[PDB]
Amino acid sequence: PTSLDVTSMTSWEYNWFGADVIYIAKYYEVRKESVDVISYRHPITGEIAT
Amino acid sequence: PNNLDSNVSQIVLKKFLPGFMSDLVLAKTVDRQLLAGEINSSTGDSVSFKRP
Amino acid sequence: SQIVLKKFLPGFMSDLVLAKTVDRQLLAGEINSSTGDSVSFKRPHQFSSLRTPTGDISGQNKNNLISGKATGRVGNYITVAVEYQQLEEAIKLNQLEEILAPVRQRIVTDLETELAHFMMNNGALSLGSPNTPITKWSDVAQTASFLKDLGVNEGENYAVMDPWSAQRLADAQTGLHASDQLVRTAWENAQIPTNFGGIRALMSNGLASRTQGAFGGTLTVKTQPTVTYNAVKDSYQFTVTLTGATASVTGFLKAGDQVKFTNTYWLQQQTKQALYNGATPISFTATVTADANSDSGGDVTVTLSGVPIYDTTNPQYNSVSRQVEAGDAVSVVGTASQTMKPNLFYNKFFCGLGSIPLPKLHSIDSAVATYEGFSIRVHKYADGDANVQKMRFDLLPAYVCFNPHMGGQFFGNP
Repeated sequence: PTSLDVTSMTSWEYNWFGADVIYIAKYYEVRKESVDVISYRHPITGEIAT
Repeated sequence: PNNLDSNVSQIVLKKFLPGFMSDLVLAKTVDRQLLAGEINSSTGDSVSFKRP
Repeated sequence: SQIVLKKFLPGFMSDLVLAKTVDRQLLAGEINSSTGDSVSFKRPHQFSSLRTPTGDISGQNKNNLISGKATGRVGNYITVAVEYQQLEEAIKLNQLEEILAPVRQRIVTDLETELAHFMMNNGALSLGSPNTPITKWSDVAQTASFLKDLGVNEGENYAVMDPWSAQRLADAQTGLHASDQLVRTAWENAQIPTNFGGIRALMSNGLASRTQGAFGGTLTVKTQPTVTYNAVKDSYQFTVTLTGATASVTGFLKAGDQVKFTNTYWLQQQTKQALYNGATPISFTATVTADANSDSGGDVTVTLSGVPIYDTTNPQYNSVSRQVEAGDAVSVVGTASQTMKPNLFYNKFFCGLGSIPLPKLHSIDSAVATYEGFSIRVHKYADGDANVQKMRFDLLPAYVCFNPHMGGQFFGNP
């Protein structure tokens, strides 16, 4: 079933704007993660390539 | 014999043991849109809605 | 009669030497929200040896390990409060700042009187006859000599004397024969130098005064007290009962009197040997802590600071030649009920002094006033609608006594 996020902010115009409306949210995070860098060093057309 | 209990101290850690909890279901299930932002302590103590 | 100057007239104030000279290092920021209302410091350990001529004696009677403590705590509030019509006050007083100047003085003056009483009430060592004032150089040199003889080195010793008494030392200094700098300084400013006879001397007008308290009769000890290190390892205080006193006298012994045990002498705390004062050995003394009454039959029970430990199972902690036992002869210094201002001498690590920061009261306007390192919290409120505004000033002190055997009172001797 559908479970809407809280909407304490309220609207003067309210007929349910139809039967109903559901609010969903996008959540953005930033984290510092350890990753392995691989260096391919083929001499052809430039050597260093990480 | 040795009496060296004055060389130490009674230490109470700054840690809190977990407690008990309850469940919130009814407050989520009951309808809150109609009554939200409608009652004022200054305006009065009762509100009314119309029946079909 | 209407033109009134806005500049206040000068007033009176004493000086501060005790708060500056006492140790303000160990007891600082240690009575926090987690330690409680008191905290204890450790005590040094002492050992005693054995004298035997054999070596394969790996199993014998060894020493013992006993740990002591010295506990310091917080005192009562120093509060001054005024009630007044704020409108009538503000008629001619901008920002209510005329009140501020003679208030920080009362809070600062009172803490110093409290420190003096504690130092006088908890100090143990005594020197000279209380009646005689200080007139010569030996009266000051004796304190330094006694402190050196006890065996204290780490730190620095101090002495405080009344202003009239210093006039006398400067007068004596004007009589020197070869030190022209000293003679000129004493003739001009009547100022004695910093180090006087091996101890740093101080002159102060603000100093506490005490009354002797009526007594009479050849006092003596009734019951043998317990002065073992296990008993007195936490406070250096002990209780004793005395007989042969007056029938029924209220206030028999005031706080601060010195009771001297005749047959028990001090010991050099390291080598454990007696002390010789040139012509006679030095006897042991203790200081009355709380007021003691006298009941019918002449029996007085009292508590004294400073213990003559003569433990027989842990000899390494002895501080007296012999054990106080029943029938011993005791006396008290001074006369019946005279009043005097004692002169003090002490080591750095004798008594402490600390302050407890005070948080701001909710929804009540306040401020913090600093005065030579002492922070006073001022609060203002207007409870009641009768135009009665109230202002209060608060400061919270804390005291600790490290070792009673490194300080006390001294007077002049003829």
